[PDB]
Amino acid sequence: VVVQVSILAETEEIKTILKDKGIYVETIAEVYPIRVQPARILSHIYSSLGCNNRMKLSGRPYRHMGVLGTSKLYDIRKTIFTFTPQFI
Amino acid sequence: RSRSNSGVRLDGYARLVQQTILCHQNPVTGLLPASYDQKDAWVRDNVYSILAVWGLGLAYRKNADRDEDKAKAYELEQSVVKLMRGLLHCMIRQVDKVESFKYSQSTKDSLHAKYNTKTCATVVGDDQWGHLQLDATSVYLLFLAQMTASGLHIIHSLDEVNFIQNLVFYIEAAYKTADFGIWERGDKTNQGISELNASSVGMAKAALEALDELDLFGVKGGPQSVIHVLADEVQHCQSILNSLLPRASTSKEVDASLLSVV
Amino acid sequence: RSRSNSGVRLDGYARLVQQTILCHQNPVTGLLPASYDQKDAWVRDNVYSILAVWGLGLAYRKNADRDEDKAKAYELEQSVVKLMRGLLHCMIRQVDKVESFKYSQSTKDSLHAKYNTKTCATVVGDDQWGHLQLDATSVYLLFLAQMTASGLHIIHSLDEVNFIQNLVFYIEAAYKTADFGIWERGDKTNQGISELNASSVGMAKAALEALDELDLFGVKGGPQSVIHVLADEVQHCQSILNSLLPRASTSKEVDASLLSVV
Amino acid sequence: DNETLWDKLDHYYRIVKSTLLLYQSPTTGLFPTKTCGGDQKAKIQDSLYCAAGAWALALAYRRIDDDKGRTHELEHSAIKCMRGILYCYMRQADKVQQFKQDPRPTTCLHSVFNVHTGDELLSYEEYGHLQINAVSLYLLYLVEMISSGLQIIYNTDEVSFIQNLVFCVERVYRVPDFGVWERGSKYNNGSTELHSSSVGLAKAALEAINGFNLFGNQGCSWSVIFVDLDAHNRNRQTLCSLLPRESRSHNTDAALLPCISYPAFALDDEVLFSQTLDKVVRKLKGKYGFKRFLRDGYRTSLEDPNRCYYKPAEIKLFDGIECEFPIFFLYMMIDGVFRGNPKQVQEYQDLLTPVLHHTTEGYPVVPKYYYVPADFVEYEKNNPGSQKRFPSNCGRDGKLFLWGQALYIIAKLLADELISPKDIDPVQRYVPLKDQRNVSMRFSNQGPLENDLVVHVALIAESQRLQVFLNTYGIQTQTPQQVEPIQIWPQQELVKAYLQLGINEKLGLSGRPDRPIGCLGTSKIYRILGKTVVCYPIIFDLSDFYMSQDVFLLIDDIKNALQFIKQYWKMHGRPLFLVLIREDNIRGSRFNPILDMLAALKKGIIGGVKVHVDRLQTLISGAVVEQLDFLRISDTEELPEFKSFEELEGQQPDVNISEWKDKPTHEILQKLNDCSCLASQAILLGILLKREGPNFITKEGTVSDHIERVYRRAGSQKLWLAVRYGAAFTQKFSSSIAPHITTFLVHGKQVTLGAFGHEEEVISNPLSPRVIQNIIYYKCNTHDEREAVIQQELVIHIGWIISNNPELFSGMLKIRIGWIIHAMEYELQIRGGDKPALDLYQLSPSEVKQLLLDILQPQQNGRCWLNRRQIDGSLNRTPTGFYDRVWQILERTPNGIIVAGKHLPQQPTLSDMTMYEMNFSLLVEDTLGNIDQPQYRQIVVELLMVVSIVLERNPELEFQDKVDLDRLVKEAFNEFQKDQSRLKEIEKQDDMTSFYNTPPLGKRGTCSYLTKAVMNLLLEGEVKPNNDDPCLI
Amino acid sequence: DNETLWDKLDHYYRIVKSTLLLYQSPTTGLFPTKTCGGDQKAKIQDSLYCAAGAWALALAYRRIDDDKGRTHELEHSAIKCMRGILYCYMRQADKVQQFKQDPRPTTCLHSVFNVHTGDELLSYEEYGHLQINAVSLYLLYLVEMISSGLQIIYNTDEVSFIQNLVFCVERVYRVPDFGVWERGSKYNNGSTELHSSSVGLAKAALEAINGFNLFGNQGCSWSVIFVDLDAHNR
Ligand SMILES: *C/C=C(\C)CC/C=C(\C)CCC=C(C)C
Repeated sequence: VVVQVSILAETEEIKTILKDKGIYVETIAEVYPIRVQPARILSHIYSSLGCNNRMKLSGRPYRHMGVLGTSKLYDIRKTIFTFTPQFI
Repeated sequence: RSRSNSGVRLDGYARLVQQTILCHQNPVTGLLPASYDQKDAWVRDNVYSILAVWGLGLAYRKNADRDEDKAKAYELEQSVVKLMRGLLHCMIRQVDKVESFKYSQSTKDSLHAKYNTKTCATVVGDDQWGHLQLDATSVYLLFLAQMTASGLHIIHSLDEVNFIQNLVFYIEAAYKTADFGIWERGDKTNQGISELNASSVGMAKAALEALDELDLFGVKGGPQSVIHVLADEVQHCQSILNSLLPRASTSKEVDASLLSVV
Repeated sequence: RSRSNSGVRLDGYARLVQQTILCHQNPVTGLLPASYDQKDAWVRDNVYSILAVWGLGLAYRKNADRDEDKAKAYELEQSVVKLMRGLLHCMIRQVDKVESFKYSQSTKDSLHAKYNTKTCATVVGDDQWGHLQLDATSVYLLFLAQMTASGLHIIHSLDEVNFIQNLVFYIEAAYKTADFGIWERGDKTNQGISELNASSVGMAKAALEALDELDLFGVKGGPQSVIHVLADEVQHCQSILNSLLPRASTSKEVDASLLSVV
Repeated sequence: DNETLWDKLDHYYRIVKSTLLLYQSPTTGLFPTKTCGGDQKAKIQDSLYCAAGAWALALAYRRIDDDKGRTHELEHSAIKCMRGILYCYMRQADKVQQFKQDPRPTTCLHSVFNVHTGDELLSYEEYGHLQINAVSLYLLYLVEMISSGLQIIYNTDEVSFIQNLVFCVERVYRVPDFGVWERGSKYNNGSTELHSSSVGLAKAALEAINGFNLFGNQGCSWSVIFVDLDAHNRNRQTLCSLLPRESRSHNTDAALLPCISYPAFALDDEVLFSQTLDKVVRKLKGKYGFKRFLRDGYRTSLEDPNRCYYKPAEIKLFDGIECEFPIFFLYMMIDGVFRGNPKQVQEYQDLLTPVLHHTTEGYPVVPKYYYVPADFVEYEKNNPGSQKRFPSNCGRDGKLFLWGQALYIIAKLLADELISPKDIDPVQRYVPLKDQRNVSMRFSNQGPLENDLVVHVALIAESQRLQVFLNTYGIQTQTPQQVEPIQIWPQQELVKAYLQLGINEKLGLSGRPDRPIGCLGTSKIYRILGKTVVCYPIIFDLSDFYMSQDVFLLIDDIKNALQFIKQYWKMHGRPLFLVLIREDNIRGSRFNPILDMLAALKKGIIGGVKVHVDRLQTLISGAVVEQLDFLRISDTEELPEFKSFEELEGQQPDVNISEWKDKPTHEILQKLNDCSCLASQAILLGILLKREGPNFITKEGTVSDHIERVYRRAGSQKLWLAVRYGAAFTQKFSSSIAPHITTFLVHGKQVTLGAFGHEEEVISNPLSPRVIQNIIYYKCNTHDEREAVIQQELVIHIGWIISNNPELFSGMLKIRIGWIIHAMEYELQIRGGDKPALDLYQLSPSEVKQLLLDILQPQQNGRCWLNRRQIDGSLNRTPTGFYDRVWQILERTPNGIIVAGKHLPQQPTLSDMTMYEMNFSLLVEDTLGNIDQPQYRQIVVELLMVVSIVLERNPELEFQDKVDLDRLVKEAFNEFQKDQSRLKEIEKQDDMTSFYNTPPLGKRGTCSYLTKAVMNLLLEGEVKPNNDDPCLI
Repeated sequence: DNETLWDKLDHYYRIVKSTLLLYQSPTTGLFPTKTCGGDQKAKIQDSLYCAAGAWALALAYRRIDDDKGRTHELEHSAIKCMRGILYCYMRQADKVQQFKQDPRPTTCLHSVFNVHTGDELLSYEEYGHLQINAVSLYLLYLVEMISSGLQIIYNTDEVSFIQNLVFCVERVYRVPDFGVWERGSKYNNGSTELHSSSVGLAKAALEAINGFNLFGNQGCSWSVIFVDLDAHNR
């Protein structure tokens, strides 16, 4: 399969250097309402899966998931979520 | 008007299955003892031994146009769910042990492969036997997924949903964990050394993939009953699967248990 | 769990009856033709030809513990009821004939032995054939009694009760009435000469002894449906057979049709 | 009241035995119509009730263990009639096969039989035997008695005939009938009409007989009757459409009472039930009973008994003197007991007692009808309900009304609480306000007011290349091969399997006729020969018509089908709507729309319909799956494996029609090679099939399949010119058109199919697919064969709108599609301006649909009022209540209305019709049909409206002379002309254009001009003083 | 009251999930008598009524098509509780037989069990386990739920065990028990008396259990339980 990549810049000044190089990228604010987070936030929010306090199950242990996990597109509380790969 | 000849051969298989597999089905728990000498029930032996009942029930349900055919198919599918719920109760009676295995990938926190067939209880202690067989729970989860996909309602509530999810959590790390394996003896030397066995991790990969995005409540289910699998763990399982095949483990040039994964 | 070997051999028997007798049953009226060449229906051949259907029905009703066995038993029993009620229509469509033959025992006022297997009508006239056969109506009445005792519900109204009683009076004087008989030819000469053949009188006695104090809706019946037979005519019939046997008629030293009587 | 329950039943025991069971035919079990007179006539409908009367007492007799054998005497009294009724129908099994294939008055089951032999008595010419209720009431009663435990069906051969009896009843939504009173309508011309009472009974009959084992408790899978859900639904749709009217001629009929209650309870809508009810109660109730219908001449003093038909003007003589039938009081008494209100039992008992008669033994007698004597008909006409009526039956005369006698026994037992309503109605037909979980009976799990059904939709891809391509855009389509247990079948394939249902060679019945299966049928899941079957709906078939390859049309065809399933599917399990995506859907720009509906289909709601998207294996695991055992009971386990769906592994026409049609030389064949357009060879090979025979050969082969291959080629590549000539010169029909015309016509919307300016055929009553085929192609249009192809397009599109937007087609009495094409094409001339406009034969079907929606929308938008008047006038859109108001205009006008050479008189129009009458609407349209210029017609209706809004508010002004609207129209225009001449002196003379663009309402609106015209003409007559309104001056 | 009936049913769903279904034992499906305290006390009658409430909510939810899995969740929670009671009893099936042959307050099935193991917790001397209201209510709720479509009894061996439970229940007319209040009587002497409540519950169970196919519509002759007519009459 072909892999889609959304090249992103933190601030407008990093976006300007890429634009000077002929590169069209968006900021963390232009991508909004789509929200961009690191993979650690993914590992944390996935620990609420399968939790049952009466059954004393607290979800998954903190585990690093590779590029496969961050390349899926997630909807958390009706909000589009994209998580950046952990190698960054 | 009359039953189909396929039905005739299928009642023949019914007598065969009844006299071989289903006649030892423990009433109270639905489990199956290994033999008259070995009066305990293993997870993997039970899950593999109930397959016959599944096949016979699905075969009858294919021609379930008459009341007695419905009855035989129902009998077999509900014997399947009986065994699998008995095993689910055996596993869920030991929830703290799965919880410990989740964060501590130790051989002392692994579910016992064998349980008491008459009370859904533990026969032997955590150290009297080699109990870490990540291919028993693996095949259990795989066939749980397959029976849910095939019309069998096994799990009954959201507590079981979270337990099965935390059991996927129990099995998701099978690629990076050594287990005593399908043959309950660990390495080649048989001296208490657990090893990464190909059959175990392949069964884990199958359980992870097949159960991914599956409604444990069946068709009549909701978002609370879909159990989620990360593709990352199952593909790591696949990766070390090719990297380790055609061998069965580091000390094992070949095992016929690789037939369970190929 | 499975059907007994009696059930399977009965299914073979049912296919035999289907292929042989029941597949010519005219759906509209429930009667059977003689052959493909002769299309019409004799009441004697109709009453006798469903004896196998009756036996199949009772045999299935003995082991009717399942939906399909129950349904095939119902189909056979009510096919029998269909034929005997269709013949009841054939007989009641000549109620004037019954009333006339009750008083004047002539061959020209007799119920036809043959009826249109498609419309419950008389294909031929009162003189184109030898119609007065007091063993065919006798076998009809005897089997009607036997079916009502075994639980089959054939007649449905009190008018049918009255027609059965007027048939009783139709068969009452069979001991003193000459008829063409079982072979529709009268005496040995085959010249339209009706004679007192023993088979007719014996079947008359059998029916009369059958229809005595017999509630004709069956167990769900009352005084209005008792068929009343005077034993005087019954014993006269017995005396005439005793005088006749082993001869079947004055013109015949013995006829094998006495197997329908002995 | 210390009598034992033995005593009260013995009271009722007598009545049935003396008044009904004495006269039951001993031979055929039938009940004769005439108790005395020697008549052999026995009717199907009434004989059913007589058996039910003994059945009702039989259930009361089930409460005694000491019944002295009475229960079996009365239980099997019903069986004797039903089996005799059953026996009569086979006797005519040859007719059943004919009626199954070609529903017609001359192929139907008979209704009257010899009571003593069951032989046919009156032929089709003598008696109108098309009475659906009699067959439907048999099926409804047959399951009703079987459920209580009576055994009527005896062998599997009777199962096939009753199964075939369902196939006949399945088609009563479109076959007209004479109805219960064997008259057809009030005119009694022998013309058949669709009746709600007859149609409702079949819906109730199909509801109860669906899945019912004819063998009772002693039955298996080979004795169930299968009912086409689609056929029931089309019958269900017709019943609500016709109601609260019984038929076209009948505004309200007291024969609707058995329709909305015992025996049917066929209406699952309480409100409709209420509106249906009062029109029966208000307009037909009387002291002596319920009149059959308004202006009923049956057994009336002003009727000649010798004539079997009534004169068209003889109908008015029957007004106010209709015979009152006491039996319909007994019907209401059962209604009181069933629906739990006790008064209705008493108030209708108090009316029954005075009209009740008695025998010599004191047994009460229910008269058939009460007729007003000829000596008092004038007084009865002047003041209805004031003159005594004489009973048709009185007792001691030898005449008894068995159908009324039967209802008397049933009603009293329920009134006396000797039978509970649940016993006498075993297959619930009356379900109280607790209306949930009834199969095929409008009560799903949600009930009668919630319809949020979640439909199970599985995505199936045609080819493996497609599913990867669809997956690359986020859509997850399973594929045929992937699902081995599940075999996917064409809808035409389920037909072959269904030709084996009810097959019996002994009676010579062929089974279910070869018909398309609708959305509801394809919504179920099937097991044929042990293989699991799921059928994709017919809306995915690429053979019936050429509108299915257009993605935008397929976009809505899914949408309305989903709406159709959501609202009509009231079964236990969730329906399965398989979707099939073909390559032609994806190729080109057509990918963009299909993806969106697929994406919205993923979301969970489409078209307002909640959906559940999952794999086919998951979506089938536990649903109630339909069983196809009749393919196996005949031991046809080796029946050919049915062919499952198989995975697949630019200018305007340079050749004008008149340019080369007029060309005499046969060189045009060389032009075919010379020309390169796809639309071209659609014509050259088209004329080839006509000029030099049907199956001539050419370069590729026989010309017959070239037009077909061109059509196959043309539809895929979407040059819709060729796909229209190709579909026209090959004379193809869409099966969905056949009941589309029925649906329009049961709404009261007259259908005519003929091109503008060419011959048009009036379809007053619906016809069969065979007949409409010759009308579509052969006899109507011969100028252009492609006229039918566009003609055949909208009647499916109109069917789409009439369902999704019923209000949009309000105000038009008739939908003349041929004029709609003229309207369709004319607006493009307005749309195109000073440019060669787009050809209607070049637009894709969605553009034709969207064009249809745009110009038939309500407030036509941004149209100079000239264009609104062109569109509305050509569209024949009349104001709501226009037909009602012209009746009022026609009421107080002595000299009627003249419109462009036609004359609408006050008489015999007023006497022969009613203000709400449907027949009157045709006449006024016939009066206005001569208006050639469409905007003149719309001006005529506003003038006709103008006088209406004038006359009803202005009750003093009446016309004196004739009302010629043309003179009224022009004089308004000239007085219009002088004012605008005063403004700018327009030099155009005799040009209506300045009038049409003028708005109806405004400073100087067309209405203001028109009312002045009508004000003067009214003012040229006498101002009548009112007795009601005194005059001050 | 424009509230959509989904919100109305979601109110009771909340109540059930928060107050009733939150405490269901994952291992046995039983509902402990004490929600807090760590007590392993699980009463058969208590869990039976809890399963009845969950089943009633499921019956309510059955009327909405887009249930989000709540009908299945509640139906099978009730099924889980009913099957846990069955498991607890077939663990004592030897006492089932020994009660069948000889009913006695020291031969009865236990009316309380360990909520987290399903094993016996209080012995005969400690607790009065002869409560016919337990087994009779079990049979009654079983037949009620199977009739409603709750597929509870699984194989013919459960059929045999339920029939032996009917055998134990048929004897109640002559078995004095401690009643629904596990006290026996007013005097609290540990003495056994004949209770109208228990015999009535057993009569209702026998009436409903009689001729009932435990497999629901999905069953044949070998899943029908037969009840002694005389015993129920007595
Ligand atoms: C009392 C009745 C009279 C005076 C009839 C004449 C009246 C008119 C002519 C005026 C009617 C016109 C309008 C009411 C708008």
